[PDB]
Amino acid sequence: DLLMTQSPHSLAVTPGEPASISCRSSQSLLLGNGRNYLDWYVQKPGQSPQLLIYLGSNRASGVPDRFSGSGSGTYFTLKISRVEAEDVGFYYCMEARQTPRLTFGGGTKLEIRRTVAAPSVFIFPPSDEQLKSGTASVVCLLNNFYPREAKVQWKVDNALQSGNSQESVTEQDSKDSTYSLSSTLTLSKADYEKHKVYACEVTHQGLSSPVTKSFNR
Amino acid sequence: MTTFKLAACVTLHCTNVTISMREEMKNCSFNTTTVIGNSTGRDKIQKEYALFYKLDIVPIENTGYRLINCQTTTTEAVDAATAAKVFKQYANDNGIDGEWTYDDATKTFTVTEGLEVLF
Amino acid sequence: EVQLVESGGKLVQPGGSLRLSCEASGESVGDNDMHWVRQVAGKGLEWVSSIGSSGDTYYIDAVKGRFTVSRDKGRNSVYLQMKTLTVGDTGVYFCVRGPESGWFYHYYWGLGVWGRGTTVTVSSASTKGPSVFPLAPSSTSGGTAALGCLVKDYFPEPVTVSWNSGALTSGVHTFPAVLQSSGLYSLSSVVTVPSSSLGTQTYICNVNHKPSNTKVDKRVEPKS
Ligand SMILES: *[C@@H]1O[C@H](CO)[C@@H](O[C@@H]2O[C@H](CO)[C@@H](O[C@@H]3O[C@H](CO[C@H]4O[C@H](CO[C@H]5O[C@H](CO)[C@@H](O)[C@H](O)[C@@H]5O)[C@@H](O)[C@H](O[C@H]5O[C@H](CO)[C@@H](O)[C@H](O)[C@@H]5O)[C@@H]4O)[C@@H](O)[C@H](O[C@H]4O[C@H](CO)[C@@H](O)[C@H](O)[C@@H]4O)[C@@H]3O)[C@H](O)[C@H]2NC(C)=O)[C@H](O)[C@H]1NC(C)=O
Ligand SMILES: *[C@@H]1O[C@H](CO)[C@@H](O[C@@H]2O[C@H](CO)[C@@H](O[C@@H]3O[C@H](CO[C@H]4O[C@H](CO[C@H]5O[C@H](CO)[C@@H](O)[C@H](O)[C@@H]5O)[C@@H](O)[C@H](O[C@H]5O[C@H](CO)[C@@H](O)[C@H](O)[C@@H]5O)[C@@H]4O)[C@@H](O)[C@H](O[C@H]4O[C@H](CO)[C@@H](O)[C@H](O)[C@@H]4O)[C@@H]3O)[C@H](O)[C@H]2NC(C)=O)[C@H](O)[C@H]1NC(C)=O
Ligand SMILES: *[C@@H]1O[C@H](CO)[C@@H](O[C@@H]2O[C@H](CO)[C@@H](O[C@@H]3O[C@H](CO[C@H]4O[C@H](CO)[C@@H](O)[C@H](O)[C@@H]4O)[C@@H](O)[C@H](O[C@H]4O[C@H](CO)[C@@H](O)[C@H](O)[C@@H]4O)[C@@H]3O)[C@H](O)[C@H]2NC(C)=O)[C@H](O)[C@H]1NC(C)=O
Ligand SMILES: *[C@@H]1O[C@H](CO)[C@@H](O)[C@H](O)[C@H]1NC(C)=O
Repeated sequence: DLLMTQSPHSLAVTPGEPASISCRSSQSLLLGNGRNYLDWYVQKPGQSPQLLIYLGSNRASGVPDRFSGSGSGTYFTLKISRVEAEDVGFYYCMEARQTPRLTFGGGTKLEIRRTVAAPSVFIFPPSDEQLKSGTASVVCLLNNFYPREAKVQWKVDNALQSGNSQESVTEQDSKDSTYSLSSTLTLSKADYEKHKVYACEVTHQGLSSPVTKSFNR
Repeated sequence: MTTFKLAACVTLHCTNVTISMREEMKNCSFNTTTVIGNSTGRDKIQKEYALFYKLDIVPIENTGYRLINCQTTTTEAVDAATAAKVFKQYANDNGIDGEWTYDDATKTFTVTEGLEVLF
Repeated sequence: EVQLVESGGKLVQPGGSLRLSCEASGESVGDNDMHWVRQVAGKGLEWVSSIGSSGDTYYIDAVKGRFTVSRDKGRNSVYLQMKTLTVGDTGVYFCVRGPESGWFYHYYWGLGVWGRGTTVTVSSASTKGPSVFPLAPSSTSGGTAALGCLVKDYFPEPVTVSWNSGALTSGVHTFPAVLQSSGLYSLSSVVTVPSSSLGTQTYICNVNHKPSNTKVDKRVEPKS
């Protein structure tokens, strides 16, 4: 069948500066009417996709002139002349030459760059209420930091943990451009009551050295 | 009094023919409906396409094409200002609205419809 | 103004069947191509199927012979009957209004209208309501204090979390759900507030997991 290849998978841009994304088709999309059947769509966090460009180079209704599309045949490019915070999200190209059959590109993640922000670290022990039910979850929170890369290591009585924690990271805050991340260490009630000192150790670019939070059971 | 004309043309959306050579014909869509004159009420609009030649087709320079000879209809008035009111009223009674243009060199009111009502 | 509402998505055993719906409000879509496109983990898009105005249908090879699409112009709706479902069919399904069938060579304006989507989960796991535990403010300071609530061991998606019945949105971070090794989901919802308001403001996290008919209001108060 037909294949649509987008590049890059993701990029981070400083506000005010341009961005360029590339969609390449395995087969030509030019039809006898001399128009190229290639569209560009955007999907913002928590929303359904919405059309940006139709028929290769034509801006859709309501789209400002900062967005422009170019290219022909088998190679197309979407360019944003000046990136704003509101442009963060996922961008997909789509072929319609086989209408009613369609094929979407893999998509490209558009993130917004800002100054480095150190995370605010908090630690929450398990509640007695959860302990009743035989389980104990310890949560380590990294709040409003940038960039997103950060390593969280769990240590129980100074013993490094592995395989018993899971992390979840928010999408970039489309207003302050920061991230938040949670690391959850899950233990059984007995195991939790076998040890005393619990700590999460955070390594991030914005910190001059790793920060350790802890408590005693 | 002078005699004025009213050409009622339909807006055609023409494109190059697809892969198939005679490459001076055209592929062209337009809109059409059909109503009943005394009951009125209006009805759903069907679309349709057909093929013509570059000769029968004249575009308005914007890329809206039209026929070279449309449905004319004439009257007799003093100046252009009166035939304007008369012809516009006529078009509002017989369901014609669109691209109004007045060629004085021929005393013609070309109105492009983009639709084709029938009775 | 057209509005699309998909429905019918739910948890179904592998090999089972399920019927999806797309309801159109505000206009007739009878002469339009209608498309079904799925998305896994709110990321990536895959066109799945489509039906034309005249009832002609189109499918990808991976679902050919197993999925069947239909429509009801009197009801202004489209339907997707799925049988012998597999785990590879899990995902969110959107219904999209396309151009008028057969006229794309003259009039094409893109895919304008999308539905809200309906969630499909193919698994032999049982529906399970979550346990909600308070993440109470701790001796978590620095002018600003953080508190939250934990939604643990539920299945399937989705779960919705508001704070004070939706009145609190500033400083709220609701994390994406993470699949645990057990096969159940878990996520946390956190909020940062002025440290001075901990004594005077009530903080209640509102969790709704309708697949299990679970509505939970959790009071969050200081521990010591
Ligand atoms: C001049 O331009 C015109 C365009 O106006 C063009 O005619 C159209 O050309 C396109 C492209 O070839 C055709 O589009 C194909 O449609 C296939 C499905 O067609 C079904 O639906 C059509 C649209 O439905 C309208 O009409 C029906 C009435 O039939 C009505 O109920 C609907 O509500 C709607 O108004 C329909 O026309 C079409 O009819 C066929 O079958 C009936 C029998 O049922 C017969 O009466 C017709 O004569 C005709 O044979 C049918 O019902 C679609 O599958 C196809 O795409 C497939 O093939 C491509 C090829 O690669 C694949 O990529 C794709 O994935 C699919 O597998 C394609 O999209 C359109 O049908 C033509 N006719 C129209 C619009 O009326 C002319 O050819 C142009 N001429 C020149 C010289 O350029
Ligand atoms: C025969 O009749 C039809 C029906 O009237 C007519 O079709 C119109 O054709 C003109 C051009 O020929 C179109 O004008 C273009 O519109 C583009 C936007 O189209 C999209 O958005 C439309 C907006 O409708 C929304 O808003 C209204 C207002 O409140 C609301 O009522 C609606 O419900 C809706 O919410 C939308 O209607 C339209 O839908 C068409 O396309 C989809 C997808 O193919 C399909 O599902 C529909 O059935 C329908 O076919 C579509 O979603 C706009 O981007 C475009 O702008 C470019 O061109 C202009 C100049 O042409 C430039 O100035 C501009 O800068 C851009 O370059 C242009 O404005 C109009 O939208 C069509 N309307 C419809 C309903 O189809 C045919 O033209 C008629 N034929 C003839 C020969 O006259
Ligand atoms: C000028 O005015 C005359 C009447 O004064 C019109 O003649 C009428 O034409 C209309 C439209 O064709 C007729 O209305 C249609 O009636 C059909 C049933 O007709 C039977 O029942 C009536 C009432 O008892 C009898 O008078 C008649 O003789 C028949 O026995 C309906 O089935 C029609 O609805 C269906 O078709 C229309 C067609 O557009 C669709 O739009 C509808 O959605 C529906 O599918 C329609 O209602 C009316 O009956 C006629 N009158 C008489 C006395 O015969 C002329 O048509 C009008 N001018 C023009 C140009 O037509
Ligand atoms: C259509 O064909 C004519 C000649 O027949 C040519 O001048 C024109 O450039 C063609 N249009 C497109 C879009 O290829």
